Amino acid sequence: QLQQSGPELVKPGASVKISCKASGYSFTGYYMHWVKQSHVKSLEWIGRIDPYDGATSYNQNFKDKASLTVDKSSTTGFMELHSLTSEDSAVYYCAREGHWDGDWYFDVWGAGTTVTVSSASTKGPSVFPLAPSSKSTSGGTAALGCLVKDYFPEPVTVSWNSGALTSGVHTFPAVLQSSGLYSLSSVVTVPSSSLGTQTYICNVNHKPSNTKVDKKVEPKS
Amino acid sequence: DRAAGQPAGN
Amino acid sequence: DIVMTQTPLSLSVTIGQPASISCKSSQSLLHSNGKTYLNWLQQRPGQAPKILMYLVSKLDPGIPDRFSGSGSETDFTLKISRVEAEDLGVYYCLQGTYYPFTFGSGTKLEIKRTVAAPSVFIFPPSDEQLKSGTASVVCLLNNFYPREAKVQWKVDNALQSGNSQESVTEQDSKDSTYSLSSTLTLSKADYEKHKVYACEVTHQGLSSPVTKSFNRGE
Repeated sequence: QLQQSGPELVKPGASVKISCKASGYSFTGYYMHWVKQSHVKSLEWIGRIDPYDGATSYNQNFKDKASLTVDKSSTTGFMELHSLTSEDSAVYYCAREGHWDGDWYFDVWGAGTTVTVSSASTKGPSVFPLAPSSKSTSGGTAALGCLVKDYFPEPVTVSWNSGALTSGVHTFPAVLQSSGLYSLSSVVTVPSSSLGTQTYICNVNHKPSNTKVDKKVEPKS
Repeated sequence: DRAAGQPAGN
Repeated sequence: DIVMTQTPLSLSVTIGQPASISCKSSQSLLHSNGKTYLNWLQQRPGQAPKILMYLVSKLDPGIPDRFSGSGSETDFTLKISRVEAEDLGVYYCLQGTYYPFTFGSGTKLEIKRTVAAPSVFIFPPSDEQLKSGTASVVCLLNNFYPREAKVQWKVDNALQSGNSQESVTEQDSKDSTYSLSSTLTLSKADYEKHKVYACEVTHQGLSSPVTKSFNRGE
């Protein structure tokens, strides 16, 4: 019910504007809140906005750092972050303060927007196949995958067969290489007897570099 | 018709 | 700002066993209207937070009844009567009485299950990457428990150090297992100096270490 904008790479001192599109409910009847997650053990409330009249309330820590607006015609909320520092690299959520049983709470959340503050240039990944073979068979099952190497910044999106293959997929958390670039793998287990008839394509989308790659993983001899 | 919420919003 | 303290930091619970998490506020969360604005949230890995309970004790309609909440005005507890696989993640308390909203430290819940041995796979470097001058060799450990595992790379039966990186998945939300990958990275020149590439896997679920090897060029 809430769709947020894509990941952002921002140079230090610049600004960024991220959006939160609402659908399927009365936009002006519910507060839209924003939350900052710096890491897995930190959640901070940034502020809220009343889309009816655009009234805003902010956490004192984010005044002069953030500004909330809405466009009623498109039922979208916006948050602009100003003059970013490295401490502004985080994942940003929007949430609706919904209503149930006469009480109010955050009942719908956006998927989150990753903002990375860095002066480094973006780099798209190169995608290499992890081809199945006798070296990757176990108990009648075969393992195959994609190696997504040397990209900046995070994140990269990996799907299989345009999202039709989800069972048995493991997309590993990226690692930081000594070059400062990232790499990850995505793997899936399938029947070994299926390698002649089935098609396995990993879809790699790295939005900071506008990099979209499809690699068909075929068996090695 | 208007939005309400938990008081910590201010 | 209200300070919200959570205990424990991390928790490991077997499927079907009870779980308990506590939250403490630096001031009373009872508001003038008589409502205690204390919320519990769950955040599964790679997903947004999700409100489980509001007003100390009230469940969101889509939350199973094995979750429950109790508390006073400053001390609160979230209880899971019988933990299931989907209950992994980090739990936060959020106070909504005093401006601004403040979240707790967060409590990590790991799901305990029976030992599961890894299926071990190795992937030689692709021809496409070899033309680019680098060789990445990947060793895959699939669907294992517990999380501790040791993966050693051997090149011509010589133990390797300083040229590999590993990454573990989050705990699986259905079977509570983990997966691990170890990536050995070499230049095309150094890769061509040797013939046999192997990863040796030691894990609690394996009675002896498992070796997956290949010869360069097959």
